[PDB]
Amino acid sequence: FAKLVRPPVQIYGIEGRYATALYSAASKQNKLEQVEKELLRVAQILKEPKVAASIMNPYVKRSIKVKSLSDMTAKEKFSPLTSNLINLLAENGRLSSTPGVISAFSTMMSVHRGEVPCSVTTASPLDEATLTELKTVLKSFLSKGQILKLEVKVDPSIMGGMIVRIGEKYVDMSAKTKIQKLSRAMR
Amino acid sequence: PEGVRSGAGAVRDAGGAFGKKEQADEERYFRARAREQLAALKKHHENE
Amino acid sequence: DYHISVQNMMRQKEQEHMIRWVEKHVVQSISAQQEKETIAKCIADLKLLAKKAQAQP
Amino acid sequence: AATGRIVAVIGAVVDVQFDEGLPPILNALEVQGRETRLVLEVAQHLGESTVRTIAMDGTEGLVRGQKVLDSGAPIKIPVGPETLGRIMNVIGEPIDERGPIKTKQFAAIHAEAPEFMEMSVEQEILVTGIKVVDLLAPYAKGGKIGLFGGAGVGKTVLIMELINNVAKAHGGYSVFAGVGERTREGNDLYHEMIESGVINLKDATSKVALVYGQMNEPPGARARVALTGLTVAEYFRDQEGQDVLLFIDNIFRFTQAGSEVSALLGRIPSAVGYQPTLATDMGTMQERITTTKKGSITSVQAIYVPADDLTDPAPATTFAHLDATTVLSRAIAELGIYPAVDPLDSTSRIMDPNIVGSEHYDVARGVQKILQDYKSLQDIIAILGMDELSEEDKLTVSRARKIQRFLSQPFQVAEVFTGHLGKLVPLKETIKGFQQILAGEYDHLPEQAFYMVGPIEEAVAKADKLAEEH
Amino acid sequence: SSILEERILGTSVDLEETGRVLSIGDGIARVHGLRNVQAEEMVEFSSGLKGMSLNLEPDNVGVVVFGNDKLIKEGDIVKRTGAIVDVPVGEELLGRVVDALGNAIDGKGPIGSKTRRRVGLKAPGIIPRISVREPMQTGIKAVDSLVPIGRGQRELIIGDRQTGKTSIAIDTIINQKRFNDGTDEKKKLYCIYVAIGQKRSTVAQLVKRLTDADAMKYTIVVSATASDAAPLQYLAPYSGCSMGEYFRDNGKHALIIYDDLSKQAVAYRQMSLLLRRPPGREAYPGDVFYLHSRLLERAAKMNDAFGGGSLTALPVIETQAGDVSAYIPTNVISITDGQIFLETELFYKGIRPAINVGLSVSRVGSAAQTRAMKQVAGTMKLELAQYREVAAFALDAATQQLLSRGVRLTELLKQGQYAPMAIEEQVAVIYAGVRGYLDKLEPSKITKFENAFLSHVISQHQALLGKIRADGKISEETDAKLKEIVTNFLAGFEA
Amino acid sequence: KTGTAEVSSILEERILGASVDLEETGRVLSIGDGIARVHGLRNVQAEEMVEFSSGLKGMSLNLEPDNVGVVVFGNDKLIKEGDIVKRTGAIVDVP
Ligand SMILES: Nc1ncnc2c1ncn2[C@@H]1O[C@H](COP(=O)(O)OP(=O)(O)OP(=O)(O)O)[C@@H](O)[C@H]1O
Ligand SMILES: Nc1ncnc2c1ncn2[C@@H]1O[C@H](COP(=O)(O)OP(=O)(O)O)[C@@H](O)[C@H]1O
Ligand SMILES: [Mg+2]
Ligand SMILES: [Mg+2]
Repeated sequence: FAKLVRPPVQIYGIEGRYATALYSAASKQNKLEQVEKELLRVAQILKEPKVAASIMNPYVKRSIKVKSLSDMTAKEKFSPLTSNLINLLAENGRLSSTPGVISAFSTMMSVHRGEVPCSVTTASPLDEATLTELKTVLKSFLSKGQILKLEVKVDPSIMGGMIVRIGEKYVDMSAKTKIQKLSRAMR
Repeated sequence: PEGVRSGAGAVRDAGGAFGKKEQADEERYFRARAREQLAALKKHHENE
Repeated sequence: DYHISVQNMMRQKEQEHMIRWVEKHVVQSISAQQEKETIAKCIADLKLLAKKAQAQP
Repeated sequence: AATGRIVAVIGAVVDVQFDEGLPPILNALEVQGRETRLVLEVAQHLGESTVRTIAMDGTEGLVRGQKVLDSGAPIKIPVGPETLGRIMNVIGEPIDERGPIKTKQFAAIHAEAPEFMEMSVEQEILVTGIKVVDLLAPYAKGGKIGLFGGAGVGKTVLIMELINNVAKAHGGYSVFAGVGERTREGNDLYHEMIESGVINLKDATSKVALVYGQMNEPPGARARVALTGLTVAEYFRDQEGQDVLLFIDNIFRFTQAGSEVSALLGRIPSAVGYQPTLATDMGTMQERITTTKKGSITSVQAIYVPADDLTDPAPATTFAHLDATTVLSRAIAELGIYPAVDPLDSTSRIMDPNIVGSEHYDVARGVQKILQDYKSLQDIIAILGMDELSEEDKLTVSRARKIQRFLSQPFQVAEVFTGHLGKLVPLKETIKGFQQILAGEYDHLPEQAFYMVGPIEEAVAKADKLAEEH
Repeated sequence: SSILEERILGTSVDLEETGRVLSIGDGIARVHGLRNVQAEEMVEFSSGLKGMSLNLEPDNVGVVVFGNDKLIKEGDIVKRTGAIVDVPVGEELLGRVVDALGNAIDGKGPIGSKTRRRVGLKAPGIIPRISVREPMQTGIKAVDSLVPIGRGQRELIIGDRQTGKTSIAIDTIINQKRFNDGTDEKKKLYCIYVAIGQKRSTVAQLVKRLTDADAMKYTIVVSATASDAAPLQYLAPYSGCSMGEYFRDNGKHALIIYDDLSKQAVAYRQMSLLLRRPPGREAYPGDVFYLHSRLLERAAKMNDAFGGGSLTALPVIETQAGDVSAYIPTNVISITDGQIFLETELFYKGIRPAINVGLSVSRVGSAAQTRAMKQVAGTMKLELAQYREVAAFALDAATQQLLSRGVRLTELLKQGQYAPMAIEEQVAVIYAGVRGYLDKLEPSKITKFENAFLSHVISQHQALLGKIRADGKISEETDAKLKEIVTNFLAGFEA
Repeated sequence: KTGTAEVSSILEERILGASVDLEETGRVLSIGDGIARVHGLRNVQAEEMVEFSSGLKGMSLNLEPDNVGVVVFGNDKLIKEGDIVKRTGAIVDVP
């Protein structure tokens, strides 16, 4: 068996298997962006309730489903290896997890130029000027990488402070110090 | 052939009351004779 | 022995209640306006602290 | 020439993924980044460029994604005449703190058995000096020997006395392998062999090599030390035309160690919780301990019987691989008779009238017949008392009791326990003493004169002193 | 007032690696996240709990919790400390009661320690060891005379329920006071007690019993009761062995006791099944033998190049309806060096302690035993061995005398509770019996004679005992004295 | 419920279009303890003898919808993933 190119994120599962195979296929012949766009279009066209009813009925014959999908993918527009992917999924009867496969491919492509997702949590909504200052310093921590993804969350459960997550890094600066002060009772 | 078949010496293998009762009697009976045999050995050797 | 034991028990009870009172009044005293002003001061302080941490690659 | 990464660590089983080349089964791998040396051995191919391995040491501290190297061959150990008087590891590393082992050759511990057209057909007797073995179940040169027994009946003392009697009077070399036993005894043997002069720390006239893996090791190591032990002896048998001796202590731990990882390898258990590959695994190893036409190997193996049950699948499938068996029993030991050898459950292959003569054969069969007849009389005595028996039955019982005592013997390595000096008895005195007792020439002596003595000449000298002191 | 102000008077935050929880149930947590995490590494939860990672899989990590699990919930945060699990060690732990992880639960205060040590380490090899040569005295007459124990050995106590296993260890611990209250440090011994699976009130009564005899000044108690989580009961014995090993490497001697090793295997079986590992015989894991083999191998006697220290072990096992051929007991029988058997039928026939001398063994050969005791015990062995083989039938020259002596000898071995004896007094009391000075008195009154004679000898003849203690052996003059003392007191003692 | 043949290497060749027989030959997927899983051999009869690349022989016992399990007449050391198996069209016979 010929060796294949390994995706960075390397998720697992049946959707993981199909996504890894498709990524190895796309790395060869250099069609990553085109296949991502075509997968988005396929996600667009499979949300029709009529074709969903055709695809969510176990009584119908597999042969009928294969031709229906082959005709749709031959008359819609594109004929990349995505047609082969659709045909293989139809033959193996894995048409239920197609959203999972396309989502896995989407997150796989996102980490190809990975944005290093981050999160900031606060008790009260901070000002936007303080927000852009925080972005300015968070990019300084980011260093080598791409544009950080900032999720602003307002949780008033904490008395006050700030919680930051950057990838697997984690710094907690909040009213959690009350536990530290309570530990005086122990010693 | 299907049932349980016994053999020889099964009474002393279970180690119940009868096994120890059997053992002590032999111990006593053969503890008794050694005195006579030793006395006759001493008399024989002293005589000659 | 009897008197010494009784006095020690009283001391222990008073210490426990004082600790509880201090903690509860800390929670009670912390007010939303205090939280706003302290959180502004903390925004400055924690931004500087993040700068300090990021200064160590 | 390949590099992999660790992707899973469960218990003592590790999985490695390779991106360039796939090593074959039974290959050695080395982990990178540890202060000590950790070695992995390949077992299965799982597909999608992955293997499942077994560790030879502790696995704590491992991290997913750690680099692993490939050596390209099975485990290799030093071999030659420079390993005499040294202690080595499962993977061939000194553990006696005296420097490296400097040889010129190396060997792989996984080989294949000799073929049908290389076997030998020879049978000669090997005298040891023990009455029971030399009378009821003789040993043979270039044969296989087994010592079955439970817990606490005396396997180790007997295997030490066999060394002390046979090894010192032997021209050739010897190998000792310890599999899954106490370290405290491995400290005793080493210092015992120094005083006797068999192992020398100054000259170059040693005669024994030692290999050790004990019960404080993970199951991976305990299931391989035997192959390392026999690989050394194969060198002294083939590359040099000399006779060798091989002693193994508790070969049962070789099978138990393989049952502790079978479930983690994805297997359905067989009866009484054993792996489904018991007999084949045992047979593959046992076939390499043989005397071919280029040399001779005489082997002695100690076997453990769980809970005194001889129908257990581990000892049950071992009787077929031996030429002579001795079975130790707990009932005899409680009477105070040592060694506690069962006289009606031991067998040998050279117990034939055309190999040992007619006199020797008739004496042993006559002893066994009366020992079998003794058992049936003990049922009658339970119900009716001893004195109601006929005189012939009393004479039969009196002779049988005296025969039973005369089989005991004081050993030389047990002077601390018993408090007597050891004895050795040649074969002719062994035959003649039992022939005389069967004839009836000592019906005028008490039983106690036949207990813990050597030849027949000492029992009357003991009885005379007993008479004098009365 | 100012004390608490100073406590709060004495805060840094730094980045850490983190995973997130996927699932939680029955004490097992599945964590997505952590990448560079070692096997058998201690991690910390948000609330304050602690855990250890055992299964490292491609997509998750299986973590067992050291405590309750009603606070963990999906979506939480886990951090890694970076160190393999370890416990505090030292000699500041003497006189304290601590849990399985080294936390005080007696209410005294914090423990001031300066050293830590891992719980999983390897036993010494072949070179650093030496033979066993010194005695370990207990105070039980039936043990010190027929089943002697040396320093550096392992010995098993096995029996049914309600037979008397705990009181042997409790008596052994108390006896060591007469040596620790002395001058030379070559005859002192420290003690460690580990309780697994028992309820709290029993441990409280045991600690009260110890503290009223002035014995807590040199003992350490490690407890993991029946209300604790399974991982703590699984981890408790190693945490105590690691505390015992500290004395062994500094030229000192120590003693350790594992109470009810049978209750560690049930916690191991519970912990393993919830991790989705296949079962085996009686659903036990596939390697229960290796659980105890790596534990009982850590007791050894070191030679002079390493200091000369030692460590002794005394495990305990319980059997169902006197069945010694079960699964677990057979594993541990084949590891130790000897065993002591206790039976109910002997317990109800007035033989207390109920030691079966026909089966109990000790694979030391009396190499470590005082010279004086051997002279009077080697001769008692033969008397009892010959008594057993005849005197059970469910003449006067041999048989009547034999059982007349045997019935006297049996009565001498009975003993009370919480009262061990010194060696020389046992030597004297056995010397009286063996020589035949008590072959005339009715057997029913022997115990009163023992008590009164011991009190009289202790009070009026304090100089005689010192001779036997100092010399280590009997002498012609001592033998001459003892006969006169015995005959005179026997004549005077008829009441 | 992932099948034995639902692996990335097999699927990718179907994705990349595509000279292989798959009617008289096959390829090995996994090997261990004397059992081999083979992909292909659509015409193999039950209880038939095949030949491996090295020179060893085997026998077909399980005919599953996506693979066939074979028992090896020798030592597993000479078989590795990716080898080629071919038919012989006969059942065992002796002189
Ligand atoms: N020498 C003795 N004399 C009198 N009573 C004794 C003696 N030894 C033990 N006992 C009594 O035997 C009983 C059981 O003793 P012990 O607590 O040691 O049992 P155990 O084997 O630990 O039981 P368990 O399985 O319940 O823990 C207690 O009532 C104790 O007082
Ligand atoms: N002459 C003897 N021969 C063998 N064993 C003896 C003898 N005398 C006493 N024994 C006892 O038999 C026991 C056997 O010990 P060991 O050989 O270690 O058991 P195992 O056979 O299980 O290894 C020893 O502890 C010893 O006390
Ligand atoms: Mg042994
Ligand atoms: Mg108890």
